[PDB]
Amino acid sequence: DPAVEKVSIDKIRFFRVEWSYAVRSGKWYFEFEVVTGGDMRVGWARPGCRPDIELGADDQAFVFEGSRGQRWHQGSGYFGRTWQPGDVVGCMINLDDASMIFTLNGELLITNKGSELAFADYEIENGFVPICSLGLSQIGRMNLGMDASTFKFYTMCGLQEGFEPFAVNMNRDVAMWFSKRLPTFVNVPKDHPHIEVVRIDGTMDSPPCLKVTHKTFGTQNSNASMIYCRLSMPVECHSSFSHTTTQCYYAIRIFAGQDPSCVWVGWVTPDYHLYSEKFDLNKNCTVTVTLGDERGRVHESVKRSNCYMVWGGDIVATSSNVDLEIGCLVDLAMGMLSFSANGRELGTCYQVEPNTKVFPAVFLQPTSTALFQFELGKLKNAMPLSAAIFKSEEKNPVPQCPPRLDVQTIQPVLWSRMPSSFLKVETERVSERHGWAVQCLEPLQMMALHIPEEN
Amino acid sequence: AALALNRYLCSAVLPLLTRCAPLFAGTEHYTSLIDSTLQTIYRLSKGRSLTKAQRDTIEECLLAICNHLRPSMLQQLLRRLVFDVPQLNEYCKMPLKLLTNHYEQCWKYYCLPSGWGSYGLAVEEELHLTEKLFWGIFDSLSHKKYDPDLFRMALPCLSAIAGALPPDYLDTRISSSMEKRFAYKFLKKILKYVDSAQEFIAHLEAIVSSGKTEKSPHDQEIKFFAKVLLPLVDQYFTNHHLYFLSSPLKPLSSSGYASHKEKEMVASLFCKLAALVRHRISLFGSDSTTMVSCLHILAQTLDTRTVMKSGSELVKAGLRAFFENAAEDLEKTSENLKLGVSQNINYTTVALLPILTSIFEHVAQHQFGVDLLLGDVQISCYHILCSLYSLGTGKNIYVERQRPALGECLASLAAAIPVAFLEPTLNRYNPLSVFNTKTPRERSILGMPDTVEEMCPDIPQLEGLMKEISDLAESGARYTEMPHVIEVILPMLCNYLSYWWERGPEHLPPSTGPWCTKVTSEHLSVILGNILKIINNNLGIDEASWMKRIAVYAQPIISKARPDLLKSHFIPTLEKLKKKAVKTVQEEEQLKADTKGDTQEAELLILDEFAVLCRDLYAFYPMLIRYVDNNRSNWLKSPSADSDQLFRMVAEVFILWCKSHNFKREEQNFVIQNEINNLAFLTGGQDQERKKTKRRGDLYSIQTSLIVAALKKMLPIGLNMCTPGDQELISLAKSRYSYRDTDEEVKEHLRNNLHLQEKSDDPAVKWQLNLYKDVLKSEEPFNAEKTIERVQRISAAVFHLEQVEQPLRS
Amino acid sequence: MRLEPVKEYKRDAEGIRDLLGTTQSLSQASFIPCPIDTSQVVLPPHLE
Repeated sequence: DPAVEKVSIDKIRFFRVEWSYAVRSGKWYFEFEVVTGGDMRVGWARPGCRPDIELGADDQAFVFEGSRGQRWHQGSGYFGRTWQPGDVVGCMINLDDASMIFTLNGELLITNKGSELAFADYEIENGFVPICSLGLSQIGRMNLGMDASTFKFYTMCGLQEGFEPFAVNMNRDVAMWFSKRLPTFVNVPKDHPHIEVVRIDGTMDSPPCLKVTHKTFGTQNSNASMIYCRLSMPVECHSSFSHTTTQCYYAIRIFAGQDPSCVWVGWVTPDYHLYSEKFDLNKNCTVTVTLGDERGRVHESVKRSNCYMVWGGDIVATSSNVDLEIGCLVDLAMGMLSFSANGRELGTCYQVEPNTKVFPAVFLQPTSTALFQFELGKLKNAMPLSAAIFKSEEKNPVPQCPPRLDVQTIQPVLWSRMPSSFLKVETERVSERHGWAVQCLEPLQMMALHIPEEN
Repeated sequence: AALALNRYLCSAVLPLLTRCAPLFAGTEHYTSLIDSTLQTIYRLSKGRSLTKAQRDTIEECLLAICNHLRPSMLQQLLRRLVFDVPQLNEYCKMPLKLLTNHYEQCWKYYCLPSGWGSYGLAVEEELHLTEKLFWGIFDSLSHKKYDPDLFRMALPCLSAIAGALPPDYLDTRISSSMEKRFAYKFLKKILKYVDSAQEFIAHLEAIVSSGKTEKSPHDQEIKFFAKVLLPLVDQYFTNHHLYFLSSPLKPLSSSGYASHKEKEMVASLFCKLAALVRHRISLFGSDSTTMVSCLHILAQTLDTRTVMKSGSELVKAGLRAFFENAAEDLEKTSENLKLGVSQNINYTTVALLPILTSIFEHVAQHQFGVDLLLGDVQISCYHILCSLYSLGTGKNIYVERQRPALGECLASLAAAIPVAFLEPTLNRYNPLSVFNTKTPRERSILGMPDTVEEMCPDIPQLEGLMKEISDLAESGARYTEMPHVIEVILPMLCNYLSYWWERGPEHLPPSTGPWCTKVTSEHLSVILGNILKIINNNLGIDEASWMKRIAVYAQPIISKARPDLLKSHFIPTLEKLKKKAVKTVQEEEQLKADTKGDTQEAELLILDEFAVLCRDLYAFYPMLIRYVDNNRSNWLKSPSADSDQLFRMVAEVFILWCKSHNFKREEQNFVIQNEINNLAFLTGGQDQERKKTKRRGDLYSIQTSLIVAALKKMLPIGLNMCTPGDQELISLAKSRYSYRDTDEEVKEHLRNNLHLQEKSDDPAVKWQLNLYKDVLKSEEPFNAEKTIERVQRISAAVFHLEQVEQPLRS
Repeated sequence: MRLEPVKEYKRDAEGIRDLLGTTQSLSQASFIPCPIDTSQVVLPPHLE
C-alpha cells in the first residue's frame, strides 16, 4: 500500500472576498456549487486570514469541508454529510445571534447533537467575508447573490428565515482576491517564529552589524528548514560600463557552531522568486544569449542569472572551529562581483550587465542558535554598503546602518487581487492547412503602482 | 526523626503539592526537576514504616501531579513502573490507577497517527515501553491466583494500555513481517487461551455430569478467562473494530487495516467463542452475559468477504458450521415447542436470537450477504427462516413472550438473504440462488428438494401476505386479533420490500432481461398506507407497546411513498391526534379553572390521557417527519391545499405543546422511559471518539423532540411565497404576540394595519420581486381576511418556535 | 491539439465563472522504461 504524501499548502488555492466588504451585523447568505466533488473548503473568514495556513486550522476562519464531512475552526470536528459533484452548499451567517448555518442542496446540515448551528458564540471583531479553498484539480463556483434569482436553494432555505444575499443592493461586482504562490522577501517581524535580528551600532573599532540568530533551534519546536535572507536595499551598477572609488563591499561573519558547508553567501537580483527545502547552487536559473554575424561566427556572449553566490563548502575544501569571514566586493563601474575568504581572494567571479540591482543575500540551513551577522564595514578603495545604497552618504566615509536597512526572509504565498476585467482571447481552428488562430482586439489597460527599489 | 519528617511531609508539603497540581501543567523547561520529584514521591509511596493516611496522602499527591503532565514528561517514571508493576505485590493499586488514568486520558497521543492536538506524537521508545508494560502486566496476571480486588483494578489498566497502542505497532527489537504486530500476538494469545478454556470447560462439564461437587482443578484458569480475558477482548474490539473491518478498497479507519491473517484470527475467535457456549449457559452462570456481549462485539467485526475469499479452510468450515448449528438449534427448539427443553429454550432466548440478529444486521449493513449466503449457507439460512417463521407465527406459551425477538431476527434475515423467498415463481431469474447454481444431482446429494416451491411450504407468498395485511387494516382490527401480523410478518415484509425494490423493475430503467422480483414502489406505498391505517385504528387504547417497534421497522419503505398518501392517510391521522390533543388541553384547562375539590384523580386521568397521546404521537410522527423530508421540495415547487393543511395541523399541535405544562412532561417521560432514540429519526464519520459514559436523562432534549422538529421542518411550507409586505405583517404580528395577546387581538391589529402590504413596492426590497416566478401558485384573487388568518398562523408558529429555542442556545 | 492559456485560476463560459485549483503537469510523454531487475535472481537447479 504505497501512499503518496499530502499536498503542500502552497498548491492549495484560496479565493476570497476583499476585506472592505466585511460584514459586522445582519443576516447574510451565499452559495458555493461544487462542480468537481473533492477536497474543497468553504466558509467565513476574518480579516487577518493567511494564505499559507489551511482554512479553519486557526482562529481566523470558520469553514466546512464536505470531502470528509468536517467543520474547521481552531482544529477540526465532524459535522454534516459528504457532498457529491453538482451539489450546492448554502452558507448563512447571523451576526445578530452570532451563529453560522450550512446547507447542502437546500437541506439543513446538523451536528451530532442535532443542532443546526455549525459554529456559535464567536466574537465579531472586524467582520467576515466569504472564503473558499480548492485543492488539486478542483472546480467550484461562488455565488454571492448579485442576482438572487440565480440562486438554487435560496427560497427553500434562507429567504424566509431573514437571510439576505451577500451582494444585495450592489451596483458593481464584488472584488475578489486569490492566493498566489510567488516567493517574495518580506521584512522579519518582531514576532517571527524562527529568526531574530539584532542591530549592533558601529563603534570606533567595529563596523555596524545585523546579527541573525535562530530562536527555536536545539529544542523540541525546532524547524531545520532552509532560510533565505536578504538585505532590504539593493546596490545598483552604472548605466554605462567604461568619487574616485567605484567599489562597494560588505561582509558576512558565520559564528562558531554553524556549519560553513550549509551556507551560501552572495547577491540576488530583484527577480529571484525561488523557494525550496533543499538548495543547490547548480540548480540556478541561467541563460546565455549568443549574438554573432551573418557568417555564423560568435561575436558576443552574455550570461544571465538571478543569483550570484559562493558556497562555504567550497571555501572549506579550498582552505566549534572558528568564525568564518566572507567578503563580497562589487566594481560598479565595471559590474564585476568578486569574493574573499578571511582575506584570501577566491577564484569565483561574476560579470553583470549595466543597470543591474543586486541585493546582499545569505541562504543557510541552521545548525546552531547564533547563525551569522552582516558586517557593513569598509576597506581601502571600497565604499561601505550605506555609501553605495544612499546618495546622501555617497561622500561620507563613515559606515552606517540606517533603519531602512533590514533583514528580509522569503515568504512563499501572498494575496493578489483578481482583475476586474480580462482580455477576451478567441481561439479556433481555421483549417488543416491554415492552422490554429489566436486573436485579441478589444484594448484593456490597468494602472500599475511601481515600488522602485524592488523593481 | 524519620517519623517527624514523615509527619512534616504528609501534613504540610504533600497536601500543598496536591492543591498546586494544575500549576504543573506546561512545565516544559523543567523536565529534570519534575522527573526527580516524581521519582522521589514514588519512592516515598513504597514506605517501609508509614501509616495508612500518610500513604494515601502520598498516593493522592502523585496521582494529582501526574494527571497534569504531558506524556513525554512521565517516561522516566514509566520506566520504573515497567519493572515494579509486573511484580503485582502490595501497594500496586496506585501505579495501576496511574497507568489507567494516563492511558485513558492520553489515548490519542499513542494511537492516532495525527497526534493529540498540540501535544504531539508518541516516539518508538514510548510505544515500546507501553507494549512492554502491557505484556508484563498480562503475563503476571495470567499466572496470579484469583483475587477479586487485584483483578478489578488490573483489568482497566490492561484495557487502557491496549486501547492506546496502535494495533499495527511493530516492535523491531529482538529479545518487518506482519507477524510482529501487536494485534497478531494479542489474537494468538487469546486463541490459545480460548482452546485451553474449551478443554477446561469440557472437563468441568464432565465433572458436573458426573454429579460430584468437588472444586475444579483449573479454577484459576476459568476465573482468569471469565473475569479478565472476555471483558478485555470485548473492550479491545469495541475500541478497534474499524481496524479489523477496513480494506484497501474502503479506508474505514485512520489507523490502517488489518491483514488477512488477523481477520482470519478474528473469525476463528468468534466461531470458537460461539461454539463454547452452544448449550453451556447454566455452566457459565453470571459470565454468560459477558460471553454474549463479547460475541455481540465480535459479530460486528467480521470481514467475511476477505475470510471467505482468502482464508484457511478450517475457518470457513467453522463459519458454515456456526450457521448450520444455529439452524439445528432452531429446528430442535421448534420441534420441542410443537410437541409441548428448558436449556434449549434458554439458549435460544439469551444466546442464539441476539447473536443471529447481530450477524444478519452486520452482513446487511456492509453488504456481505450477497457473497456470503451462497450454497450450503443459503440452505442453512432457508432452515433458519422456516424455523423463525414457524416459531413467530405459532400460538404457544413461549411465543407470546419472545415474539418481538423472533420478529427482529426474521426481519434481520429478510434484509440479508439474496433470494426472494416470498416470490418463488421468478426464482429462475435469480443467479444467486442455489437452484440456479448447483446441479440437480448436487442438490439431490445434499438432500434438499429439487423444487424451489418446496423450500418454504408454511410461508405464504407475497400476494397472500399483502392481501392479508390489507384485509386486516381495512377491517379496523385490534392488536389482540393480529399480534403475529404486526410483530412478525410486518417487519419482515418491510425489510423484504426495502431489499428487493432495488433489484426490481422500477429501480432499473433498462430491462436487463427479466427480473427475479416484481417489487415496485406501489407495494411499498400500499404497505405504508396499511401501517398508517393500522396505527389509526388503535388510537387511544390503553396498552400498545408495539407502536415504538412499528415506528422503527417501517422506516426503509417511507422513501418510496407516493404523494397520494397525504390526503388519505397522514392528514386524517394527524387530525384525529389534533382533536385528541385539543380535547385533553381543554379538559386540563377546565380542571385548573376550579381551585377547590378532589382534583388528584382528575389530575391522574389527565396525565394518563397525555401519556396515551404522547405514545400515539411518537408512533405516528417519525413516519410523518421522513415523508415531509422526502416531499418538501416537491411541495415547495408546487404548493397545494394539502401541505398547507398539514402545516396548519402541525403548528396547532406544536402550539398546544408549547402552552401545556403536562404535555412536555409526559413527552419527556415517554422518551426517557421507553428509551426512544430521536436522533435516529432525525439523522436518517469514523469512530475517533470514545464516549463510554452515557446518561438515560440525556436521551431527551427539547431540540431533538419530534413535536418541535415537525414544525421546524414544515415551517418552510408555511413561509412560502411571502412578499415583503407579508413579512412586514408577520413581524408586526410577532411583535403583538410578544405582548401576550390572543389570536383575535392579533387579527384585529393586522386588520387595522393592512397598508404594510405596500412594502413590496419599496425599492430596497426590489430584489425580491422575481424570486417566485417559477411557481404557478401565484394566481388567486386578493382576500384580506385570508391573508390576515394566514399571517396570524405563521406568526404564532414562528413566535412560539423562537420562544422555545431561545433558552436552548444559552 | 488545442490552444490554452498557460496559467489560469478561473474560467469564464457563457457568463458563468468557475474557480480552478492548481493542476499538475499534464502530457509529460516521458516513458522511461523501468524493467524489473532480474540480475540477482538465481534460478534453482531443480527448476533447470
